[PDB]
Amino acid sequence: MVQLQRAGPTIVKPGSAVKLSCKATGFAYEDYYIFWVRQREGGNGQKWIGRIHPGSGETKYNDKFKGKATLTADTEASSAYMRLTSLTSEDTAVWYCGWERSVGRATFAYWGQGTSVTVSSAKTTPPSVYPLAPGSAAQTNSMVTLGCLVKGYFPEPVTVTWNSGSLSSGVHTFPAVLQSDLYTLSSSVTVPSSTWPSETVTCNVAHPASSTKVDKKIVP
Amino acid sequence: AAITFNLAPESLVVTAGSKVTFSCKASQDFLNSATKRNYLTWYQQRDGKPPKLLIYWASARLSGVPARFTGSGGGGTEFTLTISSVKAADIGTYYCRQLRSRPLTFGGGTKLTVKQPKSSPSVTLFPPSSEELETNKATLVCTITDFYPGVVTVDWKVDGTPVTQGMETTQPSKQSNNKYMASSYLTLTARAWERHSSYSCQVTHEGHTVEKSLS
Amino acid sequence: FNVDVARPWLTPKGGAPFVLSSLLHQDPSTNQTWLLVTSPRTKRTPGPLHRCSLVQDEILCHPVEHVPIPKGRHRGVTVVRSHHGVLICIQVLVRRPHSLSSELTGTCSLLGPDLRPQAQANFFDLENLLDPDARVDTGDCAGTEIAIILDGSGSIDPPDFQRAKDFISNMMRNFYEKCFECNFALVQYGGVIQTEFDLRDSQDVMASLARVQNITQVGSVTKTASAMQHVLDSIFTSSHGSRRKASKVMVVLTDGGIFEDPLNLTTVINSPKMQGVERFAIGVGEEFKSARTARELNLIASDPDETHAFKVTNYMALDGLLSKLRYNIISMEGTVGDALHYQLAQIGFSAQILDERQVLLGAVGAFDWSGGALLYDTRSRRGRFLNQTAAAAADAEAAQYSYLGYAVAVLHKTCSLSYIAGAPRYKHHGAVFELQKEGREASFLPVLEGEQMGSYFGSELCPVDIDMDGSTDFLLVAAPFYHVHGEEGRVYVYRLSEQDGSFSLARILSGHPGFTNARFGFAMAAMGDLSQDKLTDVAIGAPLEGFGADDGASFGSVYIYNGHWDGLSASPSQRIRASTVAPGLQYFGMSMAGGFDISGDGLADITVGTLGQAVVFRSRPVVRLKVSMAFTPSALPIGFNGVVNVRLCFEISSVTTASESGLREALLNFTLDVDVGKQRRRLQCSDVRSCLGCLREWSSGSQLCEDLLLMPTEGELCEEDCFSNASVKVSYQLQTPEGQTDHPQPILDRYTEPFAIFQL
Amino acid sequence: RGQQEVLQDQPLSQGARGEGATQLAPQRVRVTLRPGEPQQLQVRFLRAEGYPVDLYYLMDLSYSMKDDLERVRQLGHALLVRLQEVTHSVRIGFGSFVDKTVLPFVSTVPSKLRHPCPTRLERCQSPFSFHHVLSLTGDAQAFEREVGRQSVSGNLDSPEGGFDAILQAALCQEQIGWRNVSRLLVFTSDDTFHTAGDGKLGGIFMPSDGHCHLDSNGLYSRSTEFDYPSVGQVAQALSAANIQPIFAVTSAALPVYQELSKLIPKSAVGELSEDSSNVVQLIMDAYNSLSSTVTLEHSSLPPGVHISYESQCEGPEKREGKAEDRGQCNHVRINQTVTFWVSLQATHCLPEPHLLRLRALGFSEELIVELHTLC
Ligand SMILES: *[C@@H]1O[C@H](CO)[C@@H](O[C@@H]2O[C@H](CO)[C@@H](O[C@@H]3O[C@H](CO[C@H]4O[C@H](CO)[C@@H](O)[C@H](O)[C@@H]4O)[C@@H](O)[C@H](O[C@H]4O[C@H](CO)[C@@H](O)[C@H](O)[C@@H]4O)[C@@H]3O)[C@H](O)[C@H]2NC(C)=O)[C@H](O)[C@H]1NC(C)=O
Ligand SMILES: *[C@@H]1O[C@H](CO)[C@@H](O[C@@H]2O[C@H](CO)[C@@H](O[C@@H]3O[C@H](CO)[C@@H](O)[C@H](O)[C@@H]3O)[C@H](O)[C@H]2NC(C)=O)[C@H](O)[C@H]1NC(C)=O
Ligand SMILES: *[C@@H]1O[C@H](CO)[C@@H](O[C@@H]2O[C@H](CO)[C@@H](O)[C@H](O)[C@H]2NC(C)=O)[C@H](O)[C@H]1NC(C)=O
Ligand SMILES: *[C@@H]1O[C@H](CO)[C@@H](O[C@@H]2O[C@H](CO)[C@@H](O)[C@H](O)[C@H]2NC(C)=O)[C@H](O)[C@H]1NC(C)=O
Ligand SMILES: *[C@@H]1O[C@H](CO)[C@@H](O)[C@H](O)[C@H]1NC(C)=O
Ligand SMILES: *[C@@H]1O[C@H](CO)[C@@H](O)[C@H](O)[C@H]1NC(C)=O
Ligand SMILES: *[C@@H]1O[C@H](CO)[C@@H](O)[C@H](O)[C@H]1NC(C)=O
Ligand SMILES: [Ca+2]
Ligand SMILES: [Ca+2]
Ligand SMILES: [Ca+2]
Ligand SMILES: [Ca+2]
Ligand SMILES: [Ca+2]
Ligand SMILES: [Ca+2]
Repeated sequence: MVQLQRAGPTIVKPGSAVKLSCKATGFAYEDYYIFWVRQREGGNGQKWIGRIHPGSGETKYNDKFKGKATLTADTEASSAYMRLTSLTSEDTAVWYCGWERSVGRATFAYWGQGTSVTVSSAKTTPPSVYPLAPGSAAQTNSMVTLGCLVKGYFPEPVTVTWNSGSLSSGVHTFPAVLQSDLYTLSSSVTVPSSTWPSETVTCNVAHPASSTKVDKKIVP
Repeated sequence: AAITFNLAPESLVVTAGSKVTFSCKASQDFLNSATKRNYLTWYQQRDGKPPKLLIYWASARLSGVPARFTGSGGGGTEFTLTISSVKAADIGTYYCRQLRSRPLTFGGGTKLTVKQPKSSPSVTLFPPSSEELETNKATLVCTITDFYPGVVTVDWKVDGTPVTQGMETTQPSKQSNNKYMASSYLTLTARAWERHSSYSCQVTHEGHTVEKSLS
Repeated sequence: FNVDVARPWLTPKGGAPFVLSSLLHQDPSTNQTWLLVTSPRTKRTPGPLHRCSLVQDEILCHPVEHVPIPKGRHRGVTVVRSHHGVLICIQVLVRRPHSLSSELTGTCSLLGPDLRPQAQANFFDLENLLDPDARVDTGDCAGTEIAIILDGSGSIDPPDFQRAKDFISNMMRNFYEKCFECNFALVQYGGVIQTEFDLRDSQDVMASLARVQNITQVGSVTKTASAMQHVLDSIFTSSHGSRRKASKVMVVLTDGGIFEDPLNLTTVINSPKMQGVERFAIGVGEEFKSARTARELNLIASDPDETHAFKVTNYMALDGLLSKLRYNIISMEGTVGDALHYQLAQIGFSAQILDERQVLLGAVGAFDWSGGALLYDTRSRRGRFLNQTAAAAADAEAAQYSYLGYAVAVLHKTCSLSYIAGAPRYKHHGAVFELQKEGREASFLPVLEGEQMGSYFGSELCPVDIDMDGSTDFLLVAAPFYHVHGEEGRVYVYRLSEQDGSFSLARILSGHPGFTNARFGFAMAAMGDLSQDKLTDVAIGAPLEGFGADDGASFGSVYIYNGHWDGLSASPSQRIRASTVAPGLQYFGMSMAGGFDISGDGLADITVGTLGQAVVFRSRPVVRLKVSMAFTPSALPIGFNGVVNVRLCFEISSVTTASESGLREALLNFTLDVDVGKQRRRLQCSDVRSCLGCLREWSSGSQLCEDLLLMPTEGELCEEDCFSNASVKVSYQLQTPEGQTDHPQPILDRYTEPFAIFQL
Repeated sequence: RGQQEVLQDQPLSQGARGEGATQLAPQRVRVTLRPGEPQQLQVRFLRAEGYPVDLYYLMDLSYSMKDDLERVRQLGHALLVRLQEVTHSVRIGFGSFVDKTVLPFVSTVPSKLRHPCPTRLERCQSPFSFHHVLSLTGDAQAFEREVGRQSVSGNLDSPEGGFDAILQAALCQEQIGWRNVSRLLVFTSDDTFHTAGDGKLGGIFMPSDGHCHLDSNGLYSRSTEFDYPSVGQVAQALSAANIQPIFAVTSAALPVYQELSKLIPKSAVGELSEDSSNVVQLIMDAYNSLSSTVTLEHSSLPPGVHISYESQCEGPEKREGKAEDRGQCNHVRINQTVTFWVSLQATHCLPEPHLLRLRALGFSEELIVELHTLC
């Protein structure tokens, strides 16, 4: 069967260039085309990039990426590449190589796993965890809500758990957002008021990019 | 130049076992005069997974796609992907795709969402943490959890005066229980935080405004 | 037929190369395929050769290094190719300094298969390369300016002065007789200095001579230095006809010394401009016996004073001085009316690579444009000239202006080679020559001749090897300017005997009827195998087809002939017209090449050369289908009135394309004709839809199948015929997408009937 | 059945001294045909007496023609007189050619471009492709004055570029002054001619185009950019312009120009003396032998149309029925009439009305036939 693999995520400073890869297996690498598409977040959907024919080295580019991308192929290694020049903070997106259907016409019949590119100048910074003490008015209700603020961390990701993962209900880990150049995140849990503060409530925040593990106990 | 797409609705609220119908329209004819086929393709993407091919030509399914999907959509400028009976595995985003001329373009996509009875948000407000103040930083966070539908707006007010700058709203997301959540931040300095005495957050939804406050 | 005209690739118009000829090449080691194109010299690109490849859906070109670089005008560029390498030739002009002639012959470069230089050859002074015994292997079983300063002082009485004028006139007449480049100026001096006529006036010899007799005597004091100064300032300048590189001479004619001259002699002679002027002093009269005037004369003249200074008893004696002055002033011009021979041989006019070392080059201008060919060994650097035997002088003159060597080609026989040449002007209708070898003596003889005057028979040659066994089977000879109404052209197909190598006409090919100006046959080429039957296929060009009609957007065509076991096709399988390729193409079809895979499909492609652009055409897969059908019941029992099951399966019987590709985007369209030929049919389709215009997408495999049902016709069946076999005809057809498609879509084999018949 | 009508049938007339010349009748005829049914149209041609003549003299000015030019300088008046015996309004012109100004055809050493003659004491001209000198005029004095102001030139190879001059004379109508009368071009030379393909020796690859390229002073300045005309191109241009060549060539070059004359439908060949002393008699003999041949030809027929001719030199002549493709009568005496029977039949019905032009070659007159069909 046909499958495509890729190098994986890459973090690069602004102004540099990156050479992605898309290995191919299970078919004659010099008989079919390889297409590239850029999927961006924030409702940007997808936009086609270009093509390359490994059997002849011939390329074609959408005008929007005419001077940005540069595709090439290696017949011996059966691996294609895209070169992005002068990357900017806007180029952050996930890119996909593809393989046109042999019969009929379907540009992307098979896709690779996925590769994500982030163009940031921020250094590897660990998170800062701040407990969210409930307001005095919330202590009179049957249900009490707690949480913590994972502010100031880069690069992604950070995994947040409660009570060393023993608690597994009521946890809401919202998607992170970027302030200035450094990310931010929050998480909110809910446990019965009859159990807090009568029982310990804590969270564990792991930031593998810095090998940092932080524990923060919630206090009124 | 490039062919443009209008894929509407941007999302569909559906229930298991109910017929569904997308629609996108192209600015130019897709009927290749020779083969008489319409060069439009349909894709499906599950959150966190690469897209997949469903229907290559306007009405031809790909091997492995369940029969409940149907291409239809003749005409050459209007197309409609129909599902006889939606199911849980079918919850995702669908893009239709130009295939006749260059540059090749997509339609933006349409996301399916399961229907649930209305649920008023559960709002909680937490003042800045003690330790944050020793760092000369301050921030106010309001959590809004378990609400339906997923459309809401929030307005922050310090001492009754709305503030329109220095806020970051976390992306609302969908849960397995068919509910939504959200959050908002209030970036402030320690000095700026002490300038005011009371704070409050406001929530807008299908009902009556819900608020919380601190002091 | 097989060529894809919907997807052409073109070199940018107004691009760096102004293509004159296009040519495909492939390095046998690395299997890299380039597109070599030629161009004339221009300020943008010095030329002459570029290698072009397919970069970004377009043809991009870079020049090839280590190739000769032309200077000035475009004299001619010639390029050929083989698996041994690439040969380049440029016509060059060398102006021999001594004489008023020119030499026009070629300078050549032989690159290897990968375009690395291997050898070079300059063909000026050819008699030093020649070898009248080299074995012919065939697998045997700025001019001269003169300024005269005439003294008009009154001491010369009018008779002596007419004699002086006669001396000047005779000097001019004599010098012009033996120095074609000489030019004259005349300054008469005395109390005043006076240009009789500068160097520009001397371009009309008769008028200048007339001006001499028209002179009038100034008759005053002798200001000689002022005369020299005025010649320096006014005669020897670019503003009055003088040329910088040309020699400069003076001839002073005085009868006395300087007296009352405002200027100074020693400063005038020593002046910066004087350096390089050959001053001759002619002294007349008794006064010169005195020492002072002798010193003045020895001072004006340039040493050796015996050959530049002069003295004569009286003005009559001047007539005798002509000999010494003519010897001492004008250098001998040398021979100029000699025969031509190899001076304008124009070697490299045509070319052919015989093997790694030997090349065959044309020599059209060899002997009064008699022509010939040079067999050059690029390693030993020695060559032999081959031409028609001169015999007596009466026959040698008859062979002048035949242009032998206009085109050269090689024929490959089962055991030996054979060189052929083209003589389009032979007997004013053309001919083709062939090298007959008899011991030492090898010479060209006519084998074929044209019929119409001015048709340029033999201007293009194309040996064709149909089954690619290494043995030529046909020879195509073009007469592009053949005339019926205007210049339509003609092509003669000649069969080669397998026993004697003789020629025998097989066919005469003409362009599409409807064009009076087509120039059909101007370019022909064997394009390898395009149709994918393993037989060679030829191409022919009609660059004027449609010229001047309507807006003149595009004109020219290319005909594609397919080869068969019995020879070339009778009629073309394709006709690519310039207007259907792209707008702006002028003279489409005057250069061609093929047989190398440039798109990446692995199938041989084509290149057609416009007069200013190049075009590359992608070849299409040729597909042959195999139709099989089954019946149930295998035969209809007598009185049967049920429904007949039919299983119809098509198959790709050609290995031209991988199975997984199928028919790509082409839909299979087939129809069924039940009980064909009967006035009233006995069976009919169960559903008319199911058997008329049935469109299907291929399964992506090597086979496709369908199931159909047939039912007896309504009403009672006629008794005339009740048990004859029922004929079912399955006519199929390929519907291919319109436009510009990424892959070359398949085309049904033209030479296989697109249907099959089965019986029940 | 078929039908046939007459729209203009103006009577034949030798024409008054002012106007009225008409040598072909009928001029407009409408034919309707049911395929398979033949119809016979009648045509008749009367040879007028004093029909005007325009003569253009095109002389090779190579060096071998130096003696020739001396005689031509003084034959203007006599040539005008002799033609005035046969016609009432004659006019004559002049032009010259040597060759293209590039190697190997012409020596490009600057001294030899300034002076191609062997020696520097004789009058010479720089080589040129073509030089129109005198437009057609009725004055012999202008001819004598302008021709006497010319001089000989020289080139390097024997064949000459006279085909350039012929094509430029055919194409440049307004410049040369051609009228709608009997046009005669007298091409006189001493050597053979260049033809398309030869220019490749000089580095020329652009074929000649059918445009007038004479500049403000009657010189083919752009000659080196284009290739020589082909024989077929020259024949086609002369036929379209209706010019009749008369090649007065020396004895050595006679066979070449006889072969060339065979290809051009109406032309004559004569032997020009080494001094060119017998040009007037040559022109007169050629002209008389050329005007006594009446030939009727058809333009390109529509698809499926067939045409045949049955020439008739005298009234009581037989009906031979031969299917010749072009009528022709020889030895037509002045003040006489002949008749051609043009037979027309068709195979397929046309999609729209078509038009034919049957013209007596060498004369302006023509006959437009409006051909239709029915079924
Ligand atoms: C095919 O190619 C061959 C060569 O491979 C040509 O043969 C040559 O022909 C030329 C003439 O066309 C020969 O030219 C030689 O010229 C020399 C100079 O002669 C000058 O003087 C005479 C008057 O005295 C002039 O007519 C002439 O134009 C020159 O100005 C002479 O030295 C030569 O004659 C002597 O040598 C020859 C050969 O040895 C002897 O036979 C003579 O008796 C005499 O001793 C000669 O005329 C040249 O020599 C030829 N070369 C060879 C190798 O034979 C063919 O002409 C060519 N065929 C065609 C059809 O073009
Ligand atoms: C699939 O192939 C069939 C082959 O029969 C196609 O049907 C044929 O289509 C052609 C082209 O339109 C028809 O020719 C035209 O028909 C009419 C009647 O004569 C007339 O307008 C024209 O002169 C012309 O001949 C043809 O009749 C028709 N049928 C047959 C039996 O040949 C069919 O169109 C193909 N499918 C598709 C989708 O194109
Ligand atoms: C260059 O192309 C030729 C022609 O396709 C190649 O020759 C083939 O080589 C393969 C093995 O690589 C053999 O199985 C085939 O039989 C050969 N084909 C023929 C027609 O002989 C050649 O190998 C290629 N060379 C390189 C270096 O890629
Ligand atoms: C000779 O006859 C031709 C053909 O009749 C004339 O061609 C005319 O040229 C003018 C140029 O302005 C056109 O407007 C006319 O339509 C053409 N045809 C006719 C019938 O007039 C040509 O003018 C005539 N020449 C002379 C000198 O009278
Ligand atoms: C010089 O020539 C001119 C012009 O032809 C003439 O008038 C004059 O008389 C001539 N002078 C002499 C001295 O012959
Ligand atoms: C010119 O000057 C030189 C150098 O001073 C002198 O010897 C000579 O006599 C001078 N001649 C004249 C004619 O004045
Ligand atoms: C032709 O014949 C007619 C008869 O009337 C005559 O008037 C006219 O002059 C003719 N030509 C000659 C030369 O007689
Ligand atoms: Ca063979
Ligand atoms: Ca073939
Ligand atoms: Ca190919
Ligand atoms: Ca001559
Ligand atoms: Ca003469
Ligand atoms: Ca010449």
